[PDB]
Amino acid sequence: GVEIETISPGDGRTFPKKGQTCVVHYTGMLQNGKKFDSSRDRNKPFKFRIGKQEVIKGFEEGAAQMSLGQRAKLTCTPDVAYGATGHPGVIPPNATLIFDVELLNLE
Amino acid sequence: KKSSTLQQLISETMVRWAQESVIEDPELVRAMFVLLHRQYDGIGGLVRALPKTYTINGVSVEDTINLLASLGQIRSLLSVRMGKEEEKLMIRGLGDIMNNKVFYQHPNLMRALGMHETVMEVMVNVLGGGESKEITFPKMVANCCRFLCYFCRISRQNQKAMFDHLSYLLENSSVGLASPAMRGSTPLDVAAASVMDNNELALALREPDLEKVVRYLAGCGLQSCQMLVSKGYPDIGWNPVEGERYLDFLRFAVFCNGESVEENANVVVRLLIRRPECFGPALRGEGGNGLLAAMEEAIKIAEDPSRDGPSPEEDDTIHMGNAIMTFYSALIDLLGRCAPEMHLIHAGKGEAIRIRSILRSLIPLGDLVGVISIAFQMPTIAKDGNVVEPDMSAGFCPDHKAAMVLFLDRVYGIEVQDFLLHLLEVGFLPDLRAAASLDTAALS
Amino acid sequence: NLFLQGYEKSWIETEEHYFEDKLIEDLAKPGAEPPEEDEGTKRVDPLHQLILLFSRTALTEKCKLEEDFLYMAYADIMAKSCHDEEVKSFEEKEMEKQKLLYQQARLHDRGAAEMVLQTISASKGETGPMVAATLKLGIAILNGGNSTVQQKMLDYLKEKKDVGFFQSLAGLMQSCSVLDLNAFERQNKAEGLGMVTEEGSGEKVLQDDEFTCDLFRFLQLLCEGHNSDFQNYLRTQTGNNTTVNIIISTVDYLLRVQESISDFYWYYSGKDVIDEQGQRNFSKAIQVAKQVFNTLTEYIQGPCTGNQQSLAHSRLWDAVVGFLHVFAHMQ
Amino acid sequence: LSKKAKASTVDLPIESVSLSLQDLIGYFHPPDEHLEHEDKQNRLRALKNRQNLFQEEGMINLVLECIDRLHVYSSAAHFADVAGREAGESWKSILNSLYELLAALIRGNRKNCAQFSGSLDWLISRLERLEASSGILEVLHCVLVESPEALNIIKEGHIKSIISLLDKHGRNHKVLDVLCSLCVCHGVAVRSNQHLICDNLLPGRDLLLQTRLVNHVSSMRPNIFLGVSEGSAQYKKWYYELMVDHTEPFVTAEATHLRVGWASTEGYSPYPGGGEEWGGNGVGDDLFSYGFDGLHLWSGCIARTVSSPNQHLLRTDDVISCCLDLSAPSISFRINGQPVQGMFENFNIDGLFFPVVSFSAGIKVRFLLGGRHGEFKFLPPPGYA
Amino acid sequence: ILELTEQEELLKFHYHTLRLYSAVCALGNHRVAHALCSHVDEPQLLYAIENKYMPGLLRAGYYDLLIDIHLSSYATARLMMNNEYIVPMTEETKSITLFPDENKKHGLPGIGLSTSLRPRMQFSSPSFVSISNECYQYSPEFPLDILKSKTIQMLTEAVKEGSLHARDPVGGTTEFLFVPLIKLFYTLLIMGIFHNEDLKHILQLIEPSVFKEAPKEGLLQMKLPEPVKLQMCLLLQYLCDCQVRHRIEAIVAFS
Repeated sequence: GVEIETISPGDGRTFPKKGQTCVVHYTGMLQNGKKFDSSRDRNKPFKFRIGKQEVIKGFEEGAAQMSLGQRAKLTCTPDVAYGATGHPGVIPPNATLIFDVELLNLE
Repeated sequence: KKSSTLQQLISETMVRWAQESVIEDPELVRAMFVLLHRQYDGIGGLVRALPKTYTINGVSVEDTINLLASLGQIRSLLSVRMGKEEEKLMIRGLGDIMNNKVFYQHPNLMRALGMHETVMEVMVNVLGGGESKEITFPKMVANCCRFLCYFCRISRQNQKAMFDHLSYLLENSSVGLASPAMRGSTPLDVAAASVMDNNELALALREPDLEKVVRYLAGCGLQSCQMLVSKGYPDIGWNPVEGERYLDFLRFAVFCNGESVEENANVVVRLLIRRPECFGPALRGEGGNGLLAAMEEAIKIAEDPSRDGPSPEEDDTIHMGNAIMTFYSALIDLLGRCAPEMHLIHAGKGEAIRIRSILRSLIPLGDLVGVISIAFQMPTIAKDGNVVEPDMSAGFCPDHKAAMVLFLDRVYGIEVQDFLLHLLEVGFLPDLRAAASLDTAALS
Repeated sequence: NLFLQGYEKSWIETEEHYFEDKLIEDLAKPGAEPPEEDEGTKRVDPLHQLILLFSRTALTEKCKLEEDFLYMAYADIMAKSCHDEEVKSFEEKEMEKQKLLYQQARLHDRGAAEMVLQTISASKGETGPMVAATLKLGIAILNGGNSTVQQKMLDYLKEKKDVGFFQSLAGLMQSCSVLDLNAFERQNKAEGLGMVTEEGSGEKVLQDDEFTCDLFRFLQLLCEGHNSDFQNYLRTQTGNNTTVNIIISTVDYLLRVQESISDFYWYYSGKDVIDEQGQRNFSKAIQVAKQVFNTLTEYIQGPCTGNQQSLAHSRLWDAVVGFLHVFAHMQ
Repeated sequence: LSKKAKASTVDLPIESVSLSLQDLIGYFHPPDEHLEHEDKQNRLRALKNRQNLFQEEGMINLVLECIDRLHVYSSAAHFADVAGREAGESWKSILNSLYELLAALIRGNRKNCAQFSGSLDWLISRLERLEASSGILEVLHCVLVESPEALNIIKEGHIKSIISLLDKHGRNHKVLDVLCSLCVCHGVAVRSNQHLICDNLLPGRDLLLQTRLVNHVSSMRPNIFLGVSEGSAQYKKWYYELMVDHTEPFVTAEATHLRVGWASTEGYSPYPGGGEEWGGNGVGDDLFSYGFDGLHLWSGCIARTVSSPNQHLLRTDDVISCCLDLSAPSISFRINGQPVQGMFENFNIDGLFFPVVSFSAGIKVRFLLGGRHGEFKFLPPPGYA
Repeated sequence: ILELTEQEELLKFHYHTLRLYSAVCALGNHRVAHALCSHVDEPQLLYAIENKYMPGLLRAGYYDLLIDIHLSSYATARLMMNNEYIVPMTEETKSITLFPDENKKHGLPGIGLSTSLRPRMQFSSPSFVSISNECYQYSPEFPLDILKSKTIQMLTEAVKEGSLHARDPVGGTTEFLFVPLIKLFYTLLIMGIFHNEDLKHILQLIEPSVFKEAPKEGLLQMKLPEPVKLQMCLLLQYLCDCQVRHRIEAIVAFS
């Protein structure tokens, strides 16, 4: 249960697969509008692999649906991202997460 | 005009600031003057740094780095408050330190990095937090005591470094003596390991240190254990489990490397004879039945389940009989080790002859012979073909007679041919016959 | 590693250099006072500021005298600055006395005697490195019988209404050690067994002989020059609510030292030859007894009838009759 | 009074209590700061001895009993009704003085703050009450600073109560100071307290002030002032175009701002209304401006997504055409000649209107106003001038 | 936030909020530091460090928060591991000498080949989309080269601006201008980020004549307040410690 809204189109032909690392700049904000994470702020592109359950499920599904060079907005329901426990001190319980993600490169 | 050196520049600027302004900050004044003193006493930096300088081969760089990281974690956990997660963290960190090989290979580095007093301070914090409410975090103390005992066993100089904390360890010797499965991991065990098999430290050991242990033993003989009666154990008058642990330390203090330290033996015998309640109710002498009578009485308690267990392993089912028996064996062993050597009696030393006469007054020969005469029950093959194994943690054990024999040969001595064959016939030949009947492989 | 330790002990520790007088003079120099226009009272010099810091730290109420490395270092520097050292002529002797007086002025003009009293009072009768350093500094500033320093110390005590100074003195004097024949026998048995010596000095017998000598040298220099008023104050503190008789404490310690020496001689009575370690112990105990006797003599000299009566009614006679037997058989 | 004795029969020494409380506070007042060090030390010693004697005589429990007997009454009017006027009048003053006296008797004494540890729990139970919050906070602060033992007793139920105190009574820095003292005492950090404070205060983002780096936003407008009124000679339909020559999606940590549309002025004043002169506010961040970003329609600082062929944020070589009809209030856009499926209608038409573009940094856009000042790559809709 | 210069209540409340942020992550609470990285961001810290119209109290609070969240743990470990010199027996250790050349002129403190073992620098990425929780160990990651260059440039500006004795110090007072900056410089120096040319430049700033490579008044002579003098004393103490360690390594090399 992740909705993808294309802020900017990508090449549209290349999609993430098995075992291929995704390099993305993402900006995550709560549904009220408050920002909690930004890899662009850290100036380090985030790297992760599909299918290893290292990232949250909403982010993983959104990146899988994404295409190379595409910029899109990801809306993650509480169940698909952090559940009801929440992230201690960062994400309140039962919070919807909105991400602005750009698929920079695939390695 | 130009200082041209850091020392000259600092020496000029400190005095310049001090004479320029009346410094209102005591911390600023202290920092200025300590910096000036460091500039002037240049050799003092080397004098302080050389003791803390250690050199290692290139092969040990990686494991030295690992041990340094572990020590950094342990040291940094001091600045935080004692808790569940911190206990887990220092347990893991002290395990790593033991597992590292440089802990064995370079004891001098271990002592120079000052790990022993760090563990000492951690134990002090844990044992001081809530002294009234018994002990909190009983695993912090066990791990710390095990680590310090191992540090003692690593090197002889480590024992000398540990011996300076004897007073506080003896003050806190009553932490975990009663609870079994903690054996070898109490502060009393750390003290015993510090004074273990070191004639220098045994001789340097003072008299008040022995007096403290003597008072603890007297209190333990007068009163009963509180936690045992709280857990449901029958309330006898005295405390064998506590008494035995204290007796072991006295044994280690008086006896070292096969030869009996006369100075530490005379003081101990005088103190335990000034306070005779240390000898147990049987040997107390205001109507006690006697050593042998208490021996068979503890046999009786050992067979009876009600008197042995609490009746609402050896720690949950502390066998009161075996505890009494081990206490008496430890007392007998301590007295026999405190007995003087044969060469002093040949020389005719009045004090040695006196101590031997007092010891023979404490222990009659007949009681020794009777306790030696008491025999064992041996395992037998059951009808299915399994040898039933009587648990010796709840029964009379050969180590109990070992102390009897040691006292017999060191105090009374076997000087008479008739006495030799009499004692042999009554007690030793049956034991040899039993061992011979245990010769079959399955039974062996 | 062995070479590093040996190099330290043999060269770095033995290296010696004399900077104390230069450092103290440079700190005492009032720098550019006209350039710093205070438009008021004279500005405190850096040495005076250091002394004020230490005095305030001493006067701060604490249950124990916490060890201070800065104090143990700078007090030693000041103490060596006071002394800074073939019959010298009269001119040489007077020139040295004047220079000693000037060097002692460079300190007690800035308020060092009050600090020395305060640290001893805050020590609460616990022997330690701070007490040893304070006693050494007091000896340095009072050496030769400094009347000005004696007057400053007595005035400070009488003004301050303090019993803690005398209580701490009594505690330290009680804590002073004597010959321990049991420790000597244990140490000798170690070498007889053949164990490697731990400390070459073997100072377990007569644990602190430099500290005791410094303490009684301080108690003697306090009355040096027949300071009758200060002797009377030491015997009975008039203004103070509770008084302590250091005069009787001194003879009690003298009796203890006499008993220790008598026992040690008795242990060497049968033996034909005195061992080198025993000769060392006798030398140390003789120095201690010599200093105690000199302190008593300085208490007594000048017709101080009160001290003469107190010692007459005390147990001085037992100590004297014991030393007489020791001298008669020893010689 | 509680057992309902006659008010005249009741002997309540109201004035003497207040004056003796003032005297006791003066007696336990800490030494002032001018003083020479030795005199200040003597005064501190005297205060220590006074506190020790008072606690050894058990003067803390008596004060606690008085505080409880005063707290049984809810308000100064309820006490004024049960007791006399004047007891009601001085009830608040006596309670505050008693709390101040307790703080004075506990302050700076490690033992007093240690035997107050048992009663600490009862003290924090009345923290929410308005007539005792400040005194209770002062007493709790003194106890937490001095005694490392009370911190063990302090639990989650007390930390959450202290946080609810900040939530209810407002932004007060003394609550924050107490929370800081709960973390580290005498150089020792309590991990449990740190974790509880963090996980119970930070995630809400509703009490502590929130911070962010915001790009500066400026606005460009032409001279034209477009207004409509009855019996006035102004054409009600207008059209203009904006084309983006170049823009950078991320010139910094945050996204580039680029909004185009119309804005209105309050009244006939030429000064734009409803928006701050400077900051990160652009077109559509108030009810006086109407903006378009390529994906959303902006008005009143609230954005709604609008569908269009090949939806994209405004980028290089994008042409935006804006239409304003003052006859029937309606603002419509067309991106690259394709109409966006939304419009702003039924807005206020009292003031004057004008085109406006809002941007932050790294843009390159050009106004196409038609005629000599520009030309229209896409033909204006019929009627629109 | 620059409007808080005239809003006192908000200024005090935010300063105490910053102090609470420091306290919750004090003494190496790495998980709390990661949590606080979400609330106070790296660009916000990097802007508050440089902005000259920063209020003094908030400026000091932000410097302290940056030090606590990103640098305090490693600084503390590397500091209390200071008085122990564990030097390996390597060839680069043998190469060490007391003096750079025949001339018995002391080299500048800090420069040289120091082979003594010191703790290892490690940092974790402060992300919140990853489910991996092992990253809570180790303090969060921060650019120690951007921070280094910014600290050097800001100190260089402050040295020349303070000597003119203007009436508008950054933060409103000389203490507010200097104490946080010198504290951050001291933390960076203790952690050892500065190397070679950075050390040369920053020692020239401290004192040009003494640290000459072969009127402009340094901080030691710019007539500093008492806290700034205390920080200068700390820096000089660290320099003396570096000289002592170099001496120890040279002795081991001879050994």
